[PDB]
Amino acid sequence: KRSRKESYSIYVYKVLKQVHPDTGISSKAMGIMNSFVNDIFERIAGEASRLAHYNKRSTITSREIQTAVRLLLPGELAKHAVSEGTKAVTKYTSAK
Amino acid sequence: KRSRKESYSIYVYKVLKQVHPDTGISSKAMGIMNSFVNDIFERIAGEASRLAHYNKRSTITSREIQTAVRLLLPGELAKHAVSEGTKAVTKYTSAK
Amino acid sequence: PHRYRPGTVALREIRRYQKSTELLIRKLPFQRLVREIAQDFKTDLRFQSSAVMALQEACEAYLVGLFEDTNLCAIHAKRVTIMPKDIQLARRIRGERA
Amino acid sequence: PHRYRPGTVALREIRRYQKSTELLIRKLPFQRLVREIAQDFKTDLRFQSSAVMALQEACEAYLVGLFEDTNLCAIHAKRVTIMPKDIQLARRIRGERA
Amino acid sequence: RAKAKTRSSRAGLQFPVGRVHRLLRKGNYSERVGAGAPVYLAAVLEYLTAEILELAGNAARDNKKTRIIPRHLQLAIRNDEELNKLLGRVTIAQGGVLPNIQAVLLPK
Amino acid sequence: AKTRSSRAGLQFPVGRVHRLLRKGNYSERVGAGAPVYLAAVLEYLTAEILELAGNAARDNKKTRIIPRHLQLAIRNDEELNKLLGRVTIAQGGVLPNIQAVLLPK
Amino acid sequence: DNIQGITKPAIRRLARRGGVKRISGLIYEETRGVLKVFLENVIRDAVTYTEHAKRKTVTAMDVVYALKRQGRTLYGFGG
Amino acid sequence: KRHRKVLRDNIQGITKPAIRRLARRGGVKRISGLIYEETRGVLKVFLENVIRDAVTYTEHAKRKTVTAMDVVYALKRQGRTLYGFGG
Repeated sequence: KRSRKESYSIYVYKVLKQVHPDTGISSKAMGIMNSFVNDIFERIAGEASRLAHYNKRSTITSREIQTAVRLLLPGELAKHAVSEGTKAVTKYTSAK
Repeated sequence: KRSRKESYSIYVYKVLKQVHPDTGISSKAMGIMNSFVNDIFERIAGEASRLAHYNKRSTITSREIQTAVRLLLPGELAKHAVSEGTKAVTKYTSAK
Repeated sequence: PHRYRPGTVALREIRRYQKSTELLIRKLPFQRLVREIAQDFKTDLRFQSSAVMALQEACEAYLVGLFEDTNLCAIHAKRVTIMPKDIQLARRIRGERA
Repeated sequence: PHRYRPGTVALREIRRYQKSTELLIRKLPFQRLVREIAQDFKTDLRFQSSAVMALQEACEAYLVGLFEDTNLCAIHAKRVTIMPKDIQLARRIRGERA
Repeated sequence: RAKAKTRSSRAGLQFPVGRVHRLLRKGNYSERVGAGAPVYLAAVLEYLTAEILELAGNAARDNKKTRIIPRHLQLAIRNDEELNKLLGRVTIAQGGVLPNIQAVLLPK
Repeated sequence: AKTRSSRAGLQFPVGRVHRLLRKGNYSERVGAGAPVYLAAVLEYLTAEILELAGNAARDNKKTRIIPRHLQLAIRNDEELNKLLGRVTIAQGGVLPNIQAVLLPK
Repeated sequence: DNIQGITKPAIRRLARRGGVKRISGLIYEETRGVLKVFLENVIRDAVTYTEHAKRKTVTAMDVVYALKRQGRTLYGFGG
Repeated sequence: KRHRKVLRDNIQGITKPAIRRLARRGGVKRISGLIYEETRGVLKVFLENVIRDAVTYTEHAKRKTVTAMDVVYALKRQGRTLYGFGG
């Protein structure tokens, strides 16, 4: 029964097994990782939220997300984060 | 004809005349009184927003505005801030 | 009759505790200090273990980095021994105290 | 002929400026330094004067404060003379640099 | 019909409760806003406004001035322990800084 | 067998995100692009930390990542440190560092 | 007063992790004062969350949520 | 447009006498020589960071003109909240 409390910890495991298939992860370590996803999700989301509000827009799009990502990550991380973010929506729009 | 720009200034004046009848205020200072109201709205509103969302609620009430006020204001300021809010809720409620 | 000179143990202790991650404050005391402090806000409160452990993780962090900035304030004043005036400055610049 | 001992005007200048609020950097140069820096990010940019005024207000204020912490870091090392190492400390502690 | 009485007037406030209510609903704070919230808030905002204007106004008289100005605010705020805590990362345009010259920088 | 996420080439759950975006008092309306992009950024960052800590854990001869490894990964990395500046990692410890002035000879 | 329970040597170990080599004996009291203020300022906020949820048990999140208001953000207790 | 839009090296327009005054406001008495060129750097770095974000908000709204408010937002992002230019 219990609560049914969501996390990201399967998605962390997937990505882990991609970059380090034969390595795994202690539960604190995982909880650290989970905290970190939620942190930056909230960080970006807020900025995006604000970007819109500032520009009288109702709708947070992939645009706001990019502006916000530029503003929140340092340049080199930011270059790549945009790269992947761009790449994924491209690959999702050419999908179905 | 220029489209309208809302401002707390007239309410700043009404309170000013309540407090120091024979004192007025420079444009630039009113600009600082606006930035100030606006700042502290965004804080109190935010903390309440967070408070509800932390407690799985859809409704910010006067109860969130209060818990937020206790968190954001320091000591003797927040006391007065509550009592003054308390009064003002209780007045509205009884004057329907 | 073998006697490490002053500062050559301290140095080993530095190397040791930097390497390690375990909490440096004894757990029962810390936890008493928590309930003590909490008392003065609300009586007969209960603490999830992990709330207390979350809290200790953060005190210990808070402190260790303050000691980092204290040490610099020592050295910037041509010293090796950290002093109350070195913490005081570290907090005054940080913007904690006034 | 009349000459004021070294510092007697420093103190006077301090008193002079603290009492005032007027922006201390010469406005046009500042304006040029803005656009010059904004070019690194985007060319053919126009600026609302009020923007450049916000950007100046913000810079002096920042710096005025950095000097306060620098002035403490000098005094903390038994000096009266702010040096670059005083600034760098203040900023490290403030967590501007690492 | 009943003749319009503002929510501000029913709550004994000067700050618009109505406006506030709308700004809350609009600003992506929550799905639903109690009728309480904007009163209580509008109050706290009226309170904090009144505290600063009481003090700034004093600092205007102190400089023999009929009008409060950025500096008068900065003085009022920075010399008030709590306000100063509350505005400890806020830069007041054209407000300058408190007279303060360190002890050891004074002469002999 | 396509999943919104798998159309976007992501482990990170595009569906989940797009809900958390509507439900989180961010904006009225949420673009269908946003939660792909956002998810995609989170995956990249999550992946960068894991590769770095993976190596920290191998380097110190471990099959399992621990807080320390993540701390090392982040603190020893000019940019990640900057991103996670005001962020305490529980059980992470600090980077071995003794100020030169204190050493002997 | 459990504040004394925070032993001189627990303050020493902490300082050692911070790169410190020699400690003024005055510091162990100075440190304590600071650690108390830090806790106060954290726990005050934490237990305002406690009381707002109409609880009599302070949770991790209460703490974590407090540490965040204080810009003392904490990973790995439910963030 | 393209005509007469290229800047010089304007960081030197931050004159020694002007830096001195800022330090005066900051309650400073005696000032090492080395200070003034350090300050210039610090200032540079400040403006770079504040401006970049300010401009990012400009670019996002698709303006060619930086605003009051862009600066203000950017300063707030950087924890350097500014009162009395809107917001």
